[PDB]
Amino acid sequence: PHYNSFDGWSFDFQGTCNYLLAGTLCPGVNAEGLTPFTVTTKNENRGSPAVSYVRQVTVTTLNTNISIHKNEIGKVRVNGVLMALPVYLAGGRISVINGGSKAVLETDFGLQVTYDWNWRVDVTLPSSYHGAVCGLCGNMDKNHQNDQVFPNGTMAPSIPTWGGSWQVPGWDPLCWHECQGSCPTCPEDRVEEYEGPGFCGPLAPGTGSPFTSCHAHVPPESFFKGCVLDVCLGGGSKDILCQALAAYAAACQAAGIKIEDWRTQAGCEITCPDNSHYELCGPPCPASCPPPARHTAPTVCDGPCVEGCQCDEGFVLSADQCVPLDGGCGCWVNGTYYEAGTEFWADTTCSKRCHCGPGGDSLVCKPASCGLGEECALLPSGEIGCQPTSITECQAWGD
Amino acid sequence: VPNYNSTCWLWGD
Amino acid sequence: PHYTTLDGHRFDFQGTCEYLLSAPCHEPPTGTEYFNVTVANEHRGSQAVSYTRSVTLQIYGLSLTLSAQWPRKLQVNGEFVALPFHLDQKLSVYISGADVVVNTASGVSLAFDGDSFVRLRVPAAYAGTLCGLCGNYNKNPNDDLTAVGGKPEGWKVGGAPGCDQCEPEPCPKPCTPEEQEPFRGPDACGIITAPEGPLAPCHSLVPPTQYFEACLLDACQVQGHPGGLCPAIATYVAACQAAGAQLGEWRKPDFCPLQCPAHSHYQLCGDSCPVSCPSLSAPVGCETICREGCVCDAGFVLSGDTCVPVGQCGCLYQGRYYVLGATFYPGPECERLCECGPDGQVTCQEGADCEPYEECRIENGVQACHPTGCGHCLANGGLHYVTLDGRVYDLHGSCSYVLASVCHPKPGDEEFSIVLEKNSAGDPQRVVVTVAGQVVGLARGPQVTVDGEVVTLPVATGHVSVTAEGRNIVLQTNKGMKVLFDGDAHILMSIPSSFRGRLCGLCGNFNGNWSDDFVLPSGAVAPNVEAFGTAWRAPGSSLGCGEGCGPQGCPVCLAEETQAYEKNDACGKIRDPHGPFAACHKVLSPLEYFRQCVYDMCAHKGDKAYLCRSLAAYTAACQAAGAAVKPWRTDSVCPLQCPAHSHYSICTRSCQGSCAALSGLTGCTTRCFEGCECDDHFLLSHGVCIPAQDCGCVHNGQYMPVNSSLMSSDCSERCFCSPNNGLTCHEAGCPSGHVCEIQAGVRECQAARGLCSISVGANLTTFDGAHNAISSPGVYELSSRCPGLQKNVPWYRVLADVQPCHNNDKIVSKVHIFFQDGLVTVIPSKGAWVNGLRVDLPATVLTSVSVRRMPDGSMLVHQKAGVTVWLGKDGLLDVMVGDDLAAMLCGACGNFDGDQTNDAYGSQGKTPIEKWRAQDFSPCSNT
Amino acid sequence: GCPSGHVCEIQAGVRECQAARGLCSISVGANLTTFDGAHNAISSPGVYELSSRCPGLQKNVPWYRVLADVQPCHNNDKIVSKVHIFFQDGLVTVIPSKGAWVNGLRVDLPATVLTSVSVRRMPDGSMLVHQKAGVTVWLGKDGLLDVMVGDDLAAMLCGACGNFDGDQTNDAYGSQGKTPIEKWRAQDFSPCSNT
Ligand SMILES: *[C@@H]1O[C@H](CO)[C@@H](O)[C@H](O)[C@H]1NC(C)=O
Ligand SMILES: *[C@@H]1O[C@H](CO)[C@@H](O)[C@H](O)[C@H]1NC(C)=O
Ligand SMILES: *[C@@H]1O[C@H](CO)[C@@H](O)[C@H](O)[C@H]1NC(C)=O
Ligand SMILES: *[C@@H]1O[C@H](CO)[C@@H](O)[C@H](O)[C@H]1NC(C)=O
Ligand SMILES: *[C@@H]1O[C@H](CO)[C@@H](O)[C@H](O)[C@H]1NC(C)=O
Ligand SMILES: *[C@@H]1O[C@H](CO)[C@@H](O)[C@H](O)[C@H]1NC(C)=O
Ligand SMILES: *[C@@H]1O[C@H](CO)[C@@H](O)[C@H](O)[C@H]1NC(C)=O
Ligand SMILES: [Ca+2]
Ligand SMILES: [Ca+2]
Ligand SMILES: [Ca+2]
Ligand SMILES: [Ca+2]
Repeated sequence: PHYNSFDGWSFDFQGTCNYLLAGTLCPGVNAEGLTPFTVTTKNENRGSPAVSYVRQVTVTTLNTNISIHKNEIGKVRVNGVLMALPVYLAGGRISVINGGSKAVLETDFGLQVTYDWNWRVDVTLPSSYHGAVCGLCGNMDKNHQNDQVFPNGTMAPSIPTWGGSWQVPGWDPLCWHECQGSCPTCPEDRVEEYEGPGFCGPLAPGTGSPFTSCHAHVPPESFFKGCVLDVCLGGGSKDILCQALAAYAAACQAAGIKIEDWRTQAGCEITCPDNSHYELCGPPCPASCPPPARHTAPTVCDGPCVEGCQCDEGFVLSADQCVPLDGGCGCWVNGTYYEAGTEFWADTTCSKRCHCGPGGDSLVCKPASCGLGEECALLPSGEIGCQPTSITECQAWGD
Repeated sequence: VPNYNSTCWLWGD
Repeated sequence: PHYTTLDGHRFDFQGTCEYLLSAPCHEPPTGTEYFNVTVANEHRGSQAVSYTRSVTLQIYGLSLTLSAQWPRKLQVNGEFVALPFHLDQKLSVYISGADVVVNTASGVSLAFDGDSFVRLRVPAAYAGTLCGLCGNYNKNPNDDLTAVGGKPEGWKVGGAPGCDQCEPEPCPKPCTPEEQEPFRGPDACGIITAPEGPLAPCHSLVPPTQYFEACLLDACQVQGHPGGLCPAIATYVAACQAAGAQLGEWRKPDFCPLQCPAHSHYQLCGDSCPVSCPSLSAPVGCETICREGCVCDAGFVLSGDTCVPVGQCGCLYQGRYYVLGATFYPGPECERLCECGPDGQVTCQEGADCEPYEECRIENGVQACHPTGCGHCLANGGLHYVTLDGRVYDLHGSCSYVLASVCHPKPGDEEFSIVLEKNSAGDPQRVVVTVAGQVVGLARGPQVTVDGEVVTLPVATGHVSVTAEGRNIVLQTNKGMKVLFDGDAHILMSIPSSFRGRLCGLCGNFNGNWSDDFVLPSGAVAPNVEAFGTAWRAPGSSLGCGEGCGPQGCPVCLAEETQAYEKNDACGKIRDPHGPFAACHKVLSPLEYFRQCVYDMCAHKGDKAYLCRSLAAYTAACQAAGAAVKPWRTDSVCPLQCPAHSHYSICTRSCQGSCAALSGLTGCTTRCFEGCECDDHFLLSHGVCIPAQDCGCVHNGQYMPVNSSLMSSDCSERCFCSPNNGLTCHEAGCPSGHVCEIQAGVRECQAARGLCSISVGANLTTFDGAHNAISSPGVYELSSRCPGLQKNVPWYRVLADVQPCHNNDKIVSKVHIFFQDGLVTVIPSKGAWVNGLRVDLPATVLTSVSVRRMPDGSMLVHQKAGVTVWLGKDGLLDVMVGDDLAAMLCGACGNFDGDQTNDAYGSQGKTPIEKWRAQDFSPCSNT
Repeated sequence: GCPSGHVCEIQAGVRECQAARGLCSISVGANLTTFDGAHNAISSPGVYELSSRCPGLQKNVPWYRVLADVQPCHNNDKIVSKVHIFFQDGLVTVIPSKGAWVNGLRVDLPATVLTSVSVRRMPDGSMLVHQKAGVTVWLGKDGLLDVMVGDDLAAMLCGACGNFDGDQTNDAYGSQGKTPIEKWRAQDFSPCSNT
């Protein structure tokens, strides 16, 4: 995809497997004031091998892993269960908090990396350990040309192999950094036709175009080439244009400058549910009842505006949708949020089939387990769930 | 130096 | 066929009914549901053998079925839908390489590719009560097939009425018990167990003794059939890949090649979860096995087929994916004519409820208003005709007529007209049918000479499907209209299409009393029977044949037939109830064909319309409706001799045993028409029968015999084949100087009468033959229709864009065709413009222009019954026109009435520039 | 008529020669005036597209692409020789001096042709063609031409005239990074001209 490092660097490497995104001490050299961390990114595809887009983002800090698999919430806990929008692990003041269109976290250090539910990734240091950075972010020293070196520390002349060099240790079948075979590069003729108004139009720099004030704070020049490249290589549907524009809009808005409306004139408007008050600029950290409801407020909640369908008007925002003020708004159990009684699994032992009474400020649980030839190991991006012990195969042979 | 709180952004596609 | 139970039991069966393979004995206790799957069998190729046909999965209230007849497509609850039908928490069915996999929250998981393999992964929880043919889940081979007995075919569901019995003869050719196969050698059927070969890894991983003995039976049933070799080795290879192994290439062009739909290439280890239209890779465990199969390149599997181009994936309305341009009728009872919007929005227009007599119902895989009526026309005898309904008017015609024609155009209706030629001298006729602006000859005097356009059409399909079902020949268009022609004068025109009232003619649609009150276009008062014949005349008559016997003594021998019987006493002995030669008298009234049998002609003298001539017609065409015909040739008084190596039968399901792997058999009316079936390892093909050595070729819709050179439309060379190796559709544009026209009934491109060259080495010969080149730049009007003639020519005032461009030597730079409806302009260099906007190069318009890229980079243009223009990759140009346009067109190219002289190629003035040169695209001409 | 096109505008309660908002005068005195504050000379012979409904825009206004020849015509003026208005049905090219060659057939001047189009030679000597709820061309005797569109469409079309937003330089070669070939030179009618 399109990258922007902790250093002042942007690049468009494409990948197929987990790569080291961020982190501080790959070799562990700086053994002073040591609080090491590491985060990794993974790229998947949806039909066209020309490019790849973020699928699952993984981090590992202070004996605790985190992962998001491009959906509404969760997959972050070490036990394997998915986590809600606000949640407190209670160990080391760690708490994941997700904005209406964002998903950040915090710890005793205050590390905050925000990934959208669909291919929009951003990391931010807690200013805890800032000295050296290990991962795709690079050294992150003032210079931007020295970021690319191998995890072994050697000079890296081949940046296409950089991701594989920093890829997750192990064997990754069918993970090619570049398209080994013939690659269906988009023709040059359609780029002039598609770049006009109505398709990557507002993204283009223009005083008449909306959010012209947003141009000074954040340069969209990187966004401009990306829009054309990922719509021409794509079939040309309008959703790609909306997702391309929204990224630059949110970036320049969080830079601090307000934005005037562009969704209506461009034809792409979100059909958000319930209250769904779409606002050009509205407060971040929407009103959500904290699972502790008494712990300290995240430091990121005091921040600039973000474009998203705020639901806080009337009903509050909880469990990724709008819930009325009398709604459950989470179960509030040991700093953990249980949303609308989704009948979750508390622990990996499969015993705790806990339905959540979120308005009751407590949970009603059952001790049953899967069994029945399906043991309760962790499912891929799911609660502790059943998985068959063994499945044979009947071959109905034919001549 | 307390003034280089920095960010890393990964943009989809 | 052979198969291995999940238990490890190996056993074999051959059948033709519809069975089941995996079904719970009862409803599961809790947390899971019934998942019964039914497996269909067919007798394919020879007899005493079976290839699997379909598997039908019913679970969670949804019946999902997959058949070999439709590759890579799913049938849901009796209707066609898209395969990426992602339901909620279940039924995540998706295409996986050559296979399609039904994945469920319950442990049930099915993998089916068609082509003789099904695999059904069943969870360990489903062990106590499993009653499918796969056997019990205890995994003990000995205790399998114990309740049903030793029968491997005891379990069956439904099926055709004739599934039980192969033939009146006891299922010819049981395979050799000793397996006396000279093909046991490694040359054929010898790559799955021979070590040190391309299948080396699974030689250790998968014990192949269990799977080897199936290959030898294939050789016994048919001698080295490619269609018997390709499936079995792949069937073993898939189960071998089930446990990972780095297999070498087992697919060799000499041994077994494989063909796939457009833009699909073969890979032995490819992705098992390609991304569908909802661009989501199946969430279930993927990349477990890199299956062999065909993978779309620069495309994605839309609706499970067609390898649709990127980004045109359609609407997700109501959850069921609907393709672009599909008229969903998603609401029940065809309430709304919703159309799939360009950008995924479900554009819904409130459509009408259609004609009152029609009904909106689901049949043939689609749901819409369909006809509900039924009709019958007979036209038994040569002269003898029958009206649409009521009594027989018994015309003794002797000239070309029209049985039925539309008298009121309708939007929903289509072209439909059937005429009997009558041949000459009151002889049996020859039928022709006009549908969808095309003409097809159903049958001729011999057994099969189906005309269409190419006179050679043994078993072919298109917008109309024609089946050479035994003795008779049947035809049905896209809309069901049954046409039959025994070869003799007999017809049986079944017209259930309810074009009520809008039909008139000999079989004229005036429902009511038996009179039927036929109406002339002006007025009918019934002057005489001969007046009806005189009024109804058709074009193309050679000389306008007169109607009527000289003294009209032809029907007066009937009086002599009263003085002495002089008629078919034996016909009366057979058409009557105690004549067992006809048991379909319940199906059809015999009282019409009875006096047809008495007064055919003087049945014992004079003009000869014999018992042999006409006796067989009734008992050979009553098979249209299902009927059982006991042998009419009980004594074989009229011998129906066979070509070679064949024995006659009243029931000959020649639909089965076709030489092709394609079968537009129309269901054969779910019955077997009369005929002589060949024996042993027979393979029937348009009369001649060959014993399973050469009929290894099959195409999309037209069967090709051994060493055939069938060339399809657009003249992209030919799909030549060879029994040892071939079936490779060689593609090459037809060379300059020839056009894709049916010469003597061959589609192979030949030199058409009209050839006005332009850029054949910069040659401009007239359609007539005068030679004078453009020799100047511009857009030149050449194929100009001469104004005010009301012929079929449009105002396609073609403007040849002869510009320097490449090499500054006036090769065709572009084209400029008005075509009365546009400004079509294609460039060999850059694109093809319509109305001023460029479109994809391989795109054709039947009504406007046929534009497609030749392999070398050339493009042509052609009109349906219109002009044709060539355009080489570098400038090249020929204009092909049929001489049916005798003159009647005045452009730079002359009239071409067949005379060099009359056009005289613009003798008094230049036809290219002095005259017929366009100025609308010329500059101002004033400085 | 009036020297600058203003027709079929009901203002002050009656139809009058009052200027409309949609106005791209082309090469009037060899300077092209867009729907914004812009002036330049094409200085390039050929058929350079001037206006068209921008692809994929939501408004139901039909495709109304135009193509103005840069042939010198009368004494090297480069005036629009033939306004090949490629309407959705087909070419409706109109010629001032000669008769209209609509769809390749010369037709009478004072007659409606194709669909929802009115064509007529001006009594002074010019030629007017109008589209209902669409564009009009007042092609003059001496080659003067103004493409005229109603006020209903604003920044809903992308051609040589470009947006109607009235921003002076946001359509002229856009701003910062863009690839605008304001002189399109569409090659379906343009000569290949390759060597
Ligand atoms: C170090 O970099 C990568 C990461 O393991 C490795 O593949 C490579 O062989 C090593 N190179 C050197 C110079 O040690
Ligand atoms: C760095 O510190 C906190 C941690 O995220 C952040 O809120 C703050 O805005 C950053 N500093 C500056 C000067 O922006
Ligand atoms: C399979 O399930 C369907 C679902 O109703 C049912 O109609 C059918 O009879 C079942 N087949 C068998 C063999 O039980
Ligand atoms: C039936 O006979 C009546 C009597 O004149 C006539 O009006 C009507 O058209 C006939 N209907 C037919 C022949 O279908
Ligand atoms: C097909 O190939 C050649 C063509 O004449 C011929 O010798 C051969 O016998 C043909 N095949 C069969 C099975 O007859
Ligand atoms: C010119 O080429 C055409 C192409 O078919 C041919 O028929 C004609 O004989 C040629 N004439 C000469 C003089 O070469
Ligand atoms: C040239 O452009 C300028 C700018 O308005 C103006 O003078 C006029 O419109 C054009 N023609 C001439 C002759 O100046
Ligand atoms: Ca650096
Ligand atoms: Ca068993
Ligand atoms: Ca002539
Ligand atoms: Ca502007």
